[PDB]
Amino acid sequence: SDKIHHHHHHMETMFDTLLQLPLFQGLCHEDFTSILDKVKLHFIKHKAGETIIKSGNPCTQLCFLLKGEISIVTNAKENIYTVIEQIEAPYLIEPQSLFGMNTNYASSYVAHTEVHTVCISKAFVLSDLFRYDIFRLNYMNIVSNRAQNLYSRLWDEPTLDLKSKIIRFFLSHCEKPQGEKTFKVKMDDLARCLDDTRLNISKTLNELQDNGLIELHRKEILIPDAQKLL
Amino acid sequence: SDKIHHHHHHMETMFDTLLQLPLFQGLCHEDFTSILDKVKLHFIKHKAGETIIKSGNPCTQLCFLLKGEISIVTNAKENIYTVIEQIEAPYLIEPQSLFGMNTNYASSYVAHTEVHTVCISKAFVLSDLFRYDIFRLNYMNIVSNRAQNLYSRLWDEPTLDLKSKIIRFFLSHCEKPQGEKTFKVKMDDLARCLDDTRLNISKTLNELQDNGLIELHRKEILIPDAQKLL
Repeated sequence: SDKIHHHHHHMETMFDTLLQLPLFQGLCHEDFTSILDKVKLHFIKHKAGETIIKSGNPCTQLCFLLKGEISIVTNAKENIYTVIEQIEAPYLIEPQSLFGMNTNYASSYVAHTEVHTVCISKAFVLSDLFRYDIFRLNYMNIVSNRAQNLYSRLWDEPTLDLKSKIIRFFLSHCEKPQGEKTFKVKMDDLARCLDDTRLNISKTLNELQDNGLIELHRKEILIPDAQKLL
Repeated sequence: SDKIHHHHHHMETMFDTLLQLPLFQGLCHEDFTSILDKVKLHFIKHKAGETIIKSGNPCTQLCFLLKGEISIVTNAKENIYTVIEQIEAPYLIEPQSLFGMNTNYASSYVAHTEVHTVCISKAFVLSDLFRYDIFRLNYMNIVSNRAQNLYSRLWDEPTLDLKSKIIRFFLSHCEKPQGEKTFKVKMDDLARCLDDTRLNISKTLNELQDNGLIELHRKEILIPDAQKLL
């Protein structure tokens, strides 16, 4: 297919993106380059607003965000709430979804701005990348960290008031406690989730809004910077 | 060291134990055997009541339960409750703890009966076992499944009464929803965890006990078979 390729500039972009991610840590430039040589890279541009990946569809590749901003969009069971979380390049999408019993994407990913991604097929990951000890160690570390962090949270001390309960509810449904998040949730549903009442929840949400930590809209809570909840 | 070795009987025991575990799925007998040949197996017997592994100590090996019954013992933060879960051979202990940022054991493991285990050093796992595609795939599947299952539970529909809340509290702190579990927890602490009151919790715990699903003792709840809570 009609193609322009300047390999030096191509690899610089890779050095500036993929090589900066934990999956590629511990690799010198030359080895990183040799590893990418052997795989088919699929570069795909998406317009603002376009769905890059849809939850429930099979994950059959490692997709990397190279440039731009995306939104992770994750629905609770029966869509009782939806969390929208902003992510900036560079980023590896759901490394955990490449393996296991459910090899479907757990969340949807939407182009917030114009976005550039690159994908590598699961076949190339297993057959090529996983044959190198550093790559497989790095991958194993990523997925184990996720399992360790999620497990650890089961054993925390409990929250002691509604404001801390609410804050924990927010933070525990974020991949990272920094940046903008929106929770789309009707009041009836939120009350049920927190096992409290509309009136108590309403009061507490208004205190948070008054202290500049969230904004309240129709069936929607904006968290401009989740770090400020810590 | 004075040693008796009958290799045929040794390998039969391995066929009957390790080979039956998900980490070794998809391997024919001959390949399984060749893989074990290349590693140093450390066989250790423990008396009933002895601590096999202590939480907070570094995980520097894969430890397998070959014969007998152990108790997993896991403390919440500040020991506000402790969960004791019975596990029968064969079983692989905390595969997830071999990698990641926290390479310490998350739980303690205690010999319930006399127990036989075998351990393989992390060095032999990385250097030998992880060089084989089926082994590394299996391991990656195990840890990803754990991460996927824990994540999935964050997005469940909420419980709608105290009995379901309590049951979820129990089940979510079990590795499996079958078998005997004990929760060591003072009433003050449990109330805090469930964000409810002693009186309500007491009522509900007594209904469960009356229906034969748990037993109440001093600062302790026995669940004879957790499957019966489903």
